[PDB]
Amino acid sequence: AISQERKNEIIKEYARHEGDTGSPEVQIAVLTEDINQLNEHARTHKKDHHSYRGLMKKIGHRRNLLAYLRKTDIQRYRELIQRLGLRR
Amino acid sequence: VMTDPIADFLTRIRNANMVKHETLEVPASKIKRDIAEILKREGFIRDVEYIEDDKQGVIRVFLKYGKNEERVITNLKRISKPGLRAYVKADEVPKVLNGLGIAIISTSEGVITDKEARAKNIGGEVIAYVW
Amino acid sequence: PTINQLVRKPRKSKVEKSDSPALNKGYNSFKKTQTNVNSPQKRGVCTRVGTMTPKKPNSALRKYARVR
Amino acid sequence: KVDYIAANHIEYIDYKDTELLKRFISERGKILPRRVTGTGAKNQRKLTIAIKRARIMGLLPFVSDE
Amino acid sequence: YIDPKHLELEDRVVAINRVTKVVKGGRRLRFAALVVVGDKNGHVGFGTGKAQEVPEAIRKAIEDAKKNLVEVPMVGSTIPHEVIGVFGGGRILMKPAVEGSGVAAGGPVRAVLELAGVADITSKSLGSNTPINVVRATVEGLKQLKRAEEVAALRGKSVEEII
Amino acid sequence: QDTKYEIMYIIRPNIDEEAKTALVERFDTILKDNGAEVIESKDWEKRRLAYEMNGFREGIYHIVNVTSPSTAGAINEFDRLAKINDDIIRHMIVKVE
RNA sequence: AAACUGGGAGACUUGAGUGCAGAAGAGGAGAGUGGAAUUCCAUGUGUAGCGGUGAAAUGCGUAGAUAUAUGGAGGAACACCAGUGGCGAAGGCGGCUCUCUGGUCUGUAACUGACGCUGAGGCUCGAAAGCGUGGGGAGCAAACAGGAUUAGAUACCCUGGUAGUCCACGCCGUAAACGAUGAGUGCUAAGUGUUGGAGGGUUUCCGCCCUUCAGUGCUGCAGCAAACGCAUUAAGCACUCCGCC
Repeated sequence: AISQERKNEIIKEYARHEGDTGSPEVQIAVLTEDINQLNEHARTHKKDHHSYRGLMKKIGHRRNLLAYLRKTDIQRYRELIQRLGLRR
Repeated sequence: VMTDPIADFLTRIRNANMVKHETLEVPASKIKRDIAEILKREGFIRDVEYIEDDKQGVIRVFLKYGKNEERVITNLKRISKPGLRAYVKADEVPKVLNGLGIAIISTSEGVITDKEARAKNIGGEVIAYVW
Repeated sequence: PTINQLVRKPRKSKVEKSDSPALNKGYNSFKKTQTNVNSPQKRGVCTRVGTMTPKKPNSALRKYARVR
Repeated sequence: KVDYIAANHIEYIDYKDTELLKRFISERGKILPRRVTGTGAKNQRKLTIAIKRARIMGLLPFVSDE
Repeated sequence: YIDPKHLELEDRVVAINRVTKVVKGGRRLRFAALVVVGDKNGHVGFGTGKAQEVPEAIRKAIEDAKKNLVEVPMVGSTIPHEVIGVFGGGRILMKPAVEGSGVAAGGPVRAVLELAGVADITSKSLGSNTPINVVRATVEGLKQLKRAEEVAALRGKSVEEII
Repeated sequence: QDTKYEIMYIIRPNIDEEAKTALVERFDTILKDNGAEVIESKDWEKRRLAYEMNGFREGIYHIVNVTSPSTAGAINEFDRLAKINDDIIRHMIVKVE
């Protein structure tokens, strides 16, 4: 839902080298922006059951990528989840 | 998703054999190359050539047919499966089709035929029956 | 089934039952009635006598009794 | 039978050029099928939206007998 | 190919069947016959025919039975290896046996097996027991028997290299 | 960026030629006060209609051309004021591309 | 002992995702708006029927019906387009404009580097009928009343008619919820339609020929089936995981 300038704005600060659109940092940060905006839209339109499906699938994708990042490098994982403000 | 590449190889061979045409190609692997050599030594395949570019593969097999276009391999079966593995002891090595067929066994000293294993007196994982 | 389904929950067969079930009995003397003691016969006292008519398509008056 | 919207290379329909629209409606005002006019699948969708737009803005009759 | 019917052949009845067809009024009845045919040397055929009486039926069946015949290889009164013959709901397993053990086989399959000169073999029917389909499945399973010579010829090997 | 619209309304036929200019300028203003960059505003033609709307069988067509960011509360203001007027009869706002 | 399965240190790009450039659509939520028709109301003209059935009757009508002309009020459904067409995980979705929003397809080759598949218990959604609170109520219509028919008719047929069918918010959790065909992945003849793309040629090719992706139908081979039949959209040949007899 975020514009195409917000997206590049936030993938230019979780990159690692240049040209770095992959790298699970980028993907979970952009997914976090999406999930926040969709939560807003749901609070407003709470009987849009057909958009809630997409919300839930984004949440599944993010949790999966987090599991991957943890199982391979705990330092990057901790530093991220501090920087991004989650892990309740 | 693919979970058994050895079974996929075997079913390519059987599928292309039953429709009776004379070539076949698979993505390569160290175990499939082994059993392609074992299939070539006994007389089921005619040839095998190894191309390789930028991913694993590939392996090309050249089937073989009789004098009146009848088939030299008649079937082919995968024994050990991911989900139920089959290990055999040196006195349990099987004899497929009363010696008229072969079994393929992986041991501590190669992937070999079932004759070569009951001549060495060892056992291991059982890959396939080809009769 | 897959063999994983079988390992999670095994196979169970059917249970057979006699057709002479009043011949595995137990006393009613001191406490209660015990079921281990398969007999080939049992005895009793006949509390009535008489006759009855068969099913379809037979025809007779077949002699019988009731026994405790 | 050639798609007249493909005769020219016409990009937009504009629901205002009632001169172009007026050849896809019958002599009573009803929309003609994709057969009797030989147009494509998506140009037909655009044309239908066009004349439905026209009827509302009073450029075109819904029914025409009186 | 055609094994041509020019031998010494001992037939055998395997089944008969009263079969009707209801028409205007009452009922018609024929007799269907199932017959095997062989010489107890390795050539066996089956065939069936129907007529209005039992002798005429069995005759037409032997007529039919002789038109087909199979080669049935063996290696000293015992089948070369183990086969499973399947034809429409009849499944029949056959194993090589020990010298002088006999034939342990059911009704329909033992007729087929004995009229080809088989002496020592074990069988089992894991299927239905309708005589026609049992006979057809048994013959379907003999056709899979492979000689030891032919295998060595098809591959690039000799015998005593694969046995 | 922005989004482009095309507003098309139908004025009453029997008005004079100064209330007409007053109306046009009025709605240009009240478009612009909410951040709607108007970029064209014309008269089109005098036509008769295919059916009578209120009691009228003629009317004067006027079209405007306007861009704005998609969230600005401008183009709804036009609606809310146009359906309570007395000289306009219909309007159709439409995204243009 | 060291091939395979498991563990540890690495490396790779085909699976899976991301970026960049494009395409189609009754996908969903909110707010306004249009015309055709049915009902009722008001007014003018207007004379004895109208309505209904296999035939009749009940009903409405000389307090001027039906018809006919002009004006108002309200509700619900959206003719033609419209198609073995499109979209959705399913239930489902068709007048028009705007706002908010989910997914799919195609090309490319910047990027990450196996991040994948399936999923008991758990949660979410789920036609119609039904239940609760408060609105709305034109047409249709369980229950019910009256007229017929029959041996009888607590039915079918005719004249009426209440809940309900509609909106907001809660509950219910079931259907022949069906393709009576769980999901993922690879492999195995051909011919012919249509929906959305991408390449090459001739080139007004933008209308034609060829190739190639993803949907959706028809015919048909090997193979399968107890027959019916199925057949690159498998019910064929094979591996993984769940549900069930």
